[PDB]
Amino acid sequence: HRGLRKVACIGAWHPAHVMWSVARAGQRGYHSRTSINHKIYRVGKGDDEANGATSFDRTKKTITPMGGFVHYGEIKNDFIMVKGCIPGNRKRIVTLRKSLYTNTSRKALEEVSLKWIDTASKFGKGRFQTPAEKHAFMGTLKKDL
Amino acid sequence: ATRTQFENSNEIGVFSKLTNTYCLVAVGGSENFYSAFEAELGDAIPIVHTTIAGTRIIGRMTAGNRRGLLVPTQTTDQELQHLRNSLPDSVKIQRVEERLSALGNVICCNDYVALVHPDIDRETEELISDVLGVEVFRQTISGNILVGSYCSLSNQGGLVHPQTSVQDQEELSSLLQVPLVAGTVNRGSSVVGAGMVVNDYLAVTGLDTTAPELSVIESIFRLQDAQPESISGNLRDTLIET
Amino acid sequence: NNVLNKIHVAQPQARDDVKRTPFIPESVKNLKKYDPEDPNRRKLARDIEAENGGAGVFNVNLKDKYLLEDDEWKNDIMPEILDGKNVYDFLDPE
Amino acid sequence: SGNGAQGTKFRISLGLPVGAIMNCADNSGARNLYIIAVKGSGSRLNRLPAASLGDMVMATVKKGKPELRKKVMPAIVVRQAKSWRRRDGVFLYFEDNAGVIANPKGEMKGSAITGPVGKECADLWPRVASNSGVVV
Amino acid sequence: SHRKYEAPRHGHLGFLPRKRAASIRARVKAFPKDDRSKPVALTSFLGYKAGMTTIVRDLDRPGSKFHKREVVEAVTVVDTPPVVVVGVVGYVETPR
Amino acid sequence: AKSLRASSHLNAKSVKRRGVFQKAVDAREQRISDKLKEDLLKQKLEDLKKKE
Amino acid sequence: MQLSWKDIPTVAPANDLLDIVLNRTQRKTPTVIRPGFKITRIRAFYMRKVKYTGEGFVEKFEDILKGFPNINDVHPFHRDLMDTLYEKNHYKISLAAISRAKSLVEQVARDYVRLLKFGQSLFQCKQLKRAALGRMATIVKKLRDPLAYLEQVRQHIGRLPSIDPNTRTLLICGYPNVGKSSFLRCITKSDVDVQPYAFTTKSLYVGHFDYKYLRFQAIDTPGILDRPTEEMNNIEMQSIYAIAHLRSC
RNA sequence: GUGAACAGCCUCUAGUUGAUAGAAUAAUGUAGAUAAGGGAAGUCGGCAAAAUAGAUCCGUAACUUCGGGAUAAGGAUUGGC
RNA sequence: GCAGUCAAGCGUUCAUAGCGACAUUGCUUUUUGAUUCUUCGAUGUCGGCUCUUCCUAUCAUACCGAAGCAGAAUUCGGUAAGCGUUGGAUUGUUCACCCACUAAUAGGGAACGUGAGCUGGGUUUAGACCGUCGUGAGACAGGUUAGUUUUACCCUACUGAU
Ligand SMILES: [Mg+2]
Repeated sequence: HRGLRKVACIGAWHPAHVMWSVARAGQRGYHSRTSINHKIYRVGKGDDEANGATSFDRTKKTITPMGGFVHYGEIKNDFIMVKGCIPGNRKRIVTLRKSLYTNTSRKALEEVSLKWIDTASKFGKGRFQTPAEKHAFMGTLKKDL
Repeated sequence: ATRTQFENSNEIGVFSKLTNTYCLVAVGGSENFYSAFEAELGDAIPIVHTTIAGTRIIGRMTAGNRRGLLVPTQTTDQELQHLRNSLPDSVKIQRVEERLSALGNVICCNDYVALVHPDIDRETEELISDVLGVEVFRQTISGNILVGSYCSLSNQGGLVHPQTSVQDQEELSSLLQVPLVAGTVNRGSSVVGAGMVVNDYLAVTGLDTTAPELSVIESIFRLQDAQPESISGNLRDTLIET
Repeated sequence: NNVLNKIHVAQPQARDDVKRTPFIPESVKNLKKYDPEDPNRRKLARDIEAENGGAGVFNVNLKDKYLLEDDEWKNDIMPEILDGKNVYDFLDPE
Repeated sequence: SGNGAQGTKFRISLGLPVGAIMNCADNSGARNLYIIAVKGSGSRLNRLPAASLGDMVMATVKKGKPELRKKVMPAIVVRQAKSWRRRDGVFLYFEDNAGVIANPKGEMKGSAITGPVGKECADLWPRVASNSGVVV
Repeated sequence: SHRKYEAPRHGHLGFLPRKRAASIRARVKAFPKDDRSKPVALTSFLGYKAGMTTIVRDLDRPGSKFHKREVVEAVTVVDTPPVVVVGVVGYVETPR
Repeated sequence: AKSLRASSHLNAKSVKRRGVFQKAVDAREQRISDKLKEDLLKQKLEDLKKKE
Repeated sequence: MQLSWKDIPTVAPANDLLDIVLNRTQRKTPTVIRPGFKITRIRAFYMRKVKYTGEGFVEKFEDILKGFPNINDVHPFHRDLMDTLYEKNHYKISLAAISRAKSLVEQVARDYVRLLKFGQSLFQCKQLKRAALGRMATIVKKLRDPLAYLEQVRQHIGRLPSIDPNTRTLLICGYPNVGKSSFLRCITKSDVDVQPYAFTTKSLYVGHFDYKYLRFQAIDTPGILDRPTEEMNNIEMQSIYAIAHLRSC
């Protein structure tokens, strides 16, 4: 009776005041957070063509996926690839501080070497890296000839 | 006749492969297990840190002799490329596709005669005889199904697990053309193929393997230079007790 | 008879004309015995590992221990991919 | 991890909770296994201790030999059928759940294992890797 | 009574109050200290986040069980155009 | 096991900062300060074009 | 178990064995009640102090009786070292005095909980608790002379050497100051004193060596004198059953 | 019309378009749903929900007052031209 | 607790009046780990789901001390409540005991926490059957079935928002 998505017992008879720590209902999200120890993999350059090409792939392509990022344009600028998940959403502004102290663990010392960068389209099930792949694999169409 | 322990496991044939002209070792952690092979083998044969399908158990996935090396299907292209870079041209290295992946449990062999699982297909049985340059026989040790886990071979002699009947030993030695003893390794483990590795001039086994058990292994593979294996009658006094 | 299972060795019955002998490469017979306490002995890359870091920290180059016709390309990188259809399917002799 | 398990066990998805009937893969003489508890589990209010691929769980035989039945004994999971994650880029899942029965040392009981054993289990238990006819 | 069954608290009391922040650009609360022999070095930089993508990598991690093996994982890509200086502010230390 | 703020580990971690892991940062703060000096020289060359 | 005896935890003197149990029930069980409380809360308060303390002496005494080797039906030799060294009469009396004391604590606990349910106030329930802990204290004060003995036998039975009578041994016997300590020093890795006087060793020292891929254990005697062949020291009597029972060279 | 049918669903003759409305889609609700792996471990208790269902053919136990039990259980099949 | 052996202390000036601590010695169903499956009757109503806090009399982790402690494994004690303390079976039951994991499954308070938060399982009306008692109406808190769960929009507290 009266709900199931809630807290059942919210207090006791003494003290006769709802405590500051009993999980009430309210705002979720749009807070400011600090998440530390994120590791930069790649510092690309906007004037540099073939950003997405590693030492392995040898395919001239930029990290901008097919039809671009979803809800965002194209990376034709300098970019920082960092692992994990920065708090915040797309088309928002982040601020990148540097480390606040000398980091001790061996994980903060390793030199990475990226072997393949994905650039398939994020607006659906991306199955091709470049549009040259898709027109190669599909064959030709009615609207081409 | 060397005792060696992978990280804290007495199992060696799981974690290493040893033939007459090469050796294969896992990559886990640190180079203590790799050093013990350089203590015995020296620089005379290549010893290879390798992984098979991104694993550490490389002695039960592969199978081979001094002529050839067989890897299963799940061996990636980089790891197949890595084996040929280290090993010389005298070895043949070929990826084999089957139903069953683990070739170590299924193929036990010396440089000359191989034994296979019964359910193996004849389109691989042709390939085994062609790559490894050996004969192939379809047989089971004591009605146990995996001939690679429960038997260990070299050109010198052969060792089987103690459930083998005496009638089964006399039949099976005509196929392998080597002497056969029922034995245990690492204090009574039935799995005698996984416990140890052996070639014609070296045997490497676990630390748990007791001194009566080294006496059997040093005998049947004739590890000292003046051993005709007939000293097992002199070593029968250890055998009656143990 | 169960201890006799661990005593009775088997005999081959010799079942061919074809002779089968063990193979030892002559560098093994030429090889000296390793000695634990000695001013001069080979390094045994445990000790290569020891002088630059301990056990878990030491980075083994898996390369620089294999055979090629030229040492100068021992550290090169396999491309492993072009646009489609990865490179390991195409390369061959001739 | 615990005793007998060589190396560390990475994170894979929790597929088998308490009270899960799974097939008995080996030739020991049992048909199916009933999970009652998972060794190396956590402690949290109202959670069920969930097994995964390659864990030693206590399992009673429901159908099989009467010698094996009515006594609790350890068992190692070899097939999962819940989608888990390999660290190379694929998610895979087997067809059914399966387990082989063992001593607390981590040694096998039977001689053979039918069907494919998981790759995550085959690195973890060497005695399972000795009896594994088919890996992956 | 005495709760009969212990359980950890729900929520983290460090992040109180949960409320909407003052602006869509969060201010930085603290900076790296000062290494006063080094050359002049800007402590931070600000850019625009844009999506996510996957990266495979040959993991060069000694000691792990994934040493010398390939690892797929997810990264973020933050669009980071160059940033131009327009002002200088100095701060005097007070006992306030 | 020992907690994060124990006196034993924080004495142990302070020695590693005296050793290897500060050398990599002091190598890092020299390479980045080199490129920031070449940030002015590229942007002064474009100012020379308008002087023409 | 066989072949060694080290897994016996401890045994405390009776003044301290009482102080362990009673201070434990002051710390574990609650202590704060009022006369204004409802009387079933008062009764179940004092029932638990008799019950938990009653279990408290038993769990101590259950650990003693299981841990001692049960000198009857072990082995004819391992019974017989303890016969000469530990005096089987005084061994079996004191371990029986604990088992009698274990039943009486269960007796007082199962009787006074039955009486404490008929209490009618705080005061009558307070008297039945103090009489219950007092009568449990009386049994333990009576148990002083066993527990003082059993601590001093717990030490040397931990320091007995491991011999297996079924495995292959060989005895070394003779007079005092012959050289049978010096023989044992060079034949194996063992710390046996080689001092030139009569009775250097006072226990059966054991050394282990190998011949033809086997384990041989070599056992030394303190050296013996026949003088009556009837009555003898506790030291020299250790040899004879080490001669009689062990089937070897 | 579909169908065993005055079932349910849609339509013809006839009748009504009345029941305060407009804009947005937070929490919690009332009403109605779907869910990976495990299948009652939930709980006073399988409460609830899921499962089965129409039809032709094969097949049906203990027991029984010989009438029943019985649609027992269980198993094959269904469109179009 | 009683029956004793004492005497460190006391009795207005004092041994032997009169007590009399720590001690000490004895039984209340078996000095030889054999037994001994003895769970010998609580007469006012709480239990659990959810969810916070607090006490330390500390089960686990931290650093220590002593041992009649080789190592390992334990036993006893100190500072210490920062952090954790579970999954199931029978019962309306708390309690109780078993199976199993685990580093450990520590003890208690907050109207014996907690009903405009729930549940209605139990307790506490009317219906009804059985057993005993009563000539009879009926009694029994002996046993067993079936039984209406109402309100927040107000002030304040608290989570959010101008
Ligand atoms: Mg002497």
